[PDB]
Parts: sequence; C-alpha cells; structure tokens
Amino acid sequence: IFSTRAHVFQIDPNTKKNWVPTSKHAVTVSYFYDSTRNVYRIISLDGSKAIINSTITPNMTFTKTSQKFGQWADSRANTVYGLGFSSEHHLSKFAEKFQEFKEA
Amino acid sequence: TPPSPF
Repeated sequence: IFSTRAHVFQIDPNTKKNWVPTSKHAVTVSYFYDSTRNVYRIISLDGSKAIINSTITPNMTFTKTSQKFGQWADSRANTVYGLGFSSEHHLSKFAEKFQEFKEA
Repeated sequence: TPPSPF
C-alpha cells in the first residue's frame, strides 16, 4: 500500500465550481488493495468519517491542477475529490501512484 | 481554481 498526508476537499454540489474543505487539517490518505473485492481503493478516515472511499476504475483520471493541488472525479461517490499537499513533490508521488494502481 | 495556498 501507500500512505501520505493532505487536506481534503470536495467540489460544491450545487455549482460544482467551489471547493469545500472535508477535513479541518491534514489527514492520512492511502491507496489500498482490497483483497475482498480485488480492486484498488483510495481511502481517508477522519474520526468516524470515511471522507474518501473511492474505488479506482480504469476510466478514472487524476489531474494535477497546480503545484500542490490534485483532483479526481468519482462517479460512484457522486463528487470530485481535491487534495492539497505540503509540496509539489508529494503531489507528484500521489499522482504517479494513481496511474500505477490504475494500470493494474 | 484550487483552495489557497495550494
């Protein structure tokens, strides 16, 4: 698996233009292979909340919007997740893993 | 556009 830190956001449902903070601080975000479903997943837990529970689908894409912000649409969750990183370095390894775990 | 300062 692979874990990292990031502030989480979701696009606003009404206009799908503005970002709404999901976490109040940075939280752990991990790529995990679920051996019970045989699929790769991106999860982020905060307290009793599963703020990210995205299953990676071959037609999913991760966009590096800026130096420290990346995002991906998840039709199952009916939203778009946005992650803010502490550096472009972290944004990059997150993006490369997205493609790696997608490619499998 | 991303949330600041990202």
